[PDB]
Amino acid sequence: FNCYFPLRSYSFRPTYGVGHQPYRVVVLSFELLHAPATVCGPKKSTNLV
Amino acid sequence: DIQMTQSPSSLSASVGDRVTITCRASQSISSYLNWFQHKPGKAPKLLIYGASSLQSGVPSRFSGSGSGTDFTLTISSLQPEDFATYYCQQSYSTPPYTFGQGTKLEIK
Amino acid sequence: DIQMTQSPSSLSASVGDRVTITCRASQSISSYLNWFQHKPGKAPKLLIYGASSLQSGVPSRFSGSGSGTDFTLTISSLQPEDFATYYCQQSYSTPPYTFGQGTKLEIK
Amino acid sequence: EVQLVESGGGLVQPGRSLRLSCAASGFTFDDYAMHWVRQAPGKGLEWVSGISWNSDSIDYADSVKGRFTISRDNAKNSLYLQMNSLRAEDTALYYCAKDRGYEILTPASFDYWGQGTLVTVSS
Amino acid sequence: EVQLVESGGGLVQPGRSLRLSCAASGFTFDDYAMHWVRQAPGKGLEWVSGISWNSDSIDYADSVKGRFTISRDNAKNSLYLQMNSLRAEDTALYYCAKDRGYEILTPASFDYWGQGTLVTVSS
Repeated sequence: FNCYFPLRSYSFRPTYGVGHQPYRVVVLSFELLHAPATVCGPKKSTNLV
Repeated sequence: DIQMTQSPSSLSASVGDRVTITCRASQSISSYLNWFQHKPGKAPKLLIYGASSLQSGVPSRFSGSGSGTDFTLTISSLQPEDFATYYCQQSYSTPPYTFGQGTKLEIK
Repeated sequence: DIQMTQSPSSLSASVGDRVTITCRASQSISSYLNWFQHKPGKAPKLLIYGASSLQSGVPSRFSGSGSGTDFTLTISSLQPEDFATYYCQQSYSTPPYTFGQGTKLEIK
Repeated sequence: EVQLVESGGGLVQPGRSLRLSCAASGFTFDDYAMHWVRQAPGKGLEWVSGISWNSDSIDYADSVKGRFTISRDNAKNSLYLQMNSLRAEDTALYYCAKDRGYEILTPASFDYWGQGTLVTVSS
Repeated sequence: EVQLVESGGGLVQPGRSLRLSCAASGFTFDDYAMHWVRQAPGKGLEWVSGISWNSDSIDYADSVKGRFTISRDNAKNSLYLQMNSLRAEDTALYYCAKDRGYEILTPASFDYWGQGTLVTVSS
């Protein structure tokens, strides 16, 4: 008492609640700067005119 | 109707262990179960109302979880006054407030 | 405890027929059943994992269906290379990975 | 901190009737539902009966239908349980618990309990 | 495309002990769970034991509790299973399967399998 440890263990089971079920979450953060972009799309390239 | 089963009956641990108890239902009750602590020498007291809602005034050591047909209670600290009999009760099915069998807890 | 049965045991068909197999469970397992094919001359292999998820690398002829209590597997093409035994396994209940009886499949 | 004092316990012969009273003092009583529950000397807890905040919705256990009657007096903050046609299997310990809500058949469960009173039905 | 090679089979008398080895090379072994399962000569396949990616969670079949022991060496990418106190019904085929997950008790089932090795328990 007066001093709890923030760390706690999940109790995931195969048949918990639907919301209780664990979900994997990945957040992708994109930053665009004047520097040459190195992460481009699948669009091909042509010849300049 | 409904049938509640207690997989463990008597459990042994120490003052510095963590214990878990499970209660299984015949069919889904939609997380409507309650956990009661009954000291052999005084009036029984409620520990958990609802699936995972902690009653006021009791230590946060106890933790309830589970939904659907199975439910679980866990003690992380095992303070030396945690000797009692623990019951799981459903309040969703047509049989009103049917209780499961007892679950003895001993420390060793 | 869990008890599960194979309603069909031996089936006869042709090269251009459609066949179905059903797996029956004593209790609902939240569609956590898997289908295995065991060739008599080599090790068995998995085809359908989960309710209706097809494992990559196998032909799309095999189709899983059914959720909850009873489940079904279906073959629409019946290739001449489909001589093997089909099993249904639960991975839900406290008996760890129970496996069902064999289901012989042949064509004549 | 609420109080639940129960009386009327004792020993009677089979086929007789006895009377139980349960008085509460630690909370407002006009808006709470109450229940009577049973604990066998060698078995777990079992529900017996229940009454709402006012005597409109009333419930009894299936095994005790037509034999036991529950009453409630709000003015003196108490409830009562009349036991009629007692048998040898009603020698258990009876608790007088209070419901969290106001109705009888609700997902809400018993919040506070009181020390049980021991009854015996034998010669 | 992964490889699962097994050894240790043969003919033994009841009551003695032996060992079986299973090696995998077609994938990363340090983070996958393995299992040993049994095909009866005239009956369907039954599970025996399983180990996780790390030797922290262990389990055994009910009929073989306290009889068999499993081990796992991630350095050489292999696992081992020890037959102890064998009797008449342990003359079946044994497979070495790979779990799709990493724990021992998960809804994820076996993904790849390997050729079984035959054992005989008789005189």
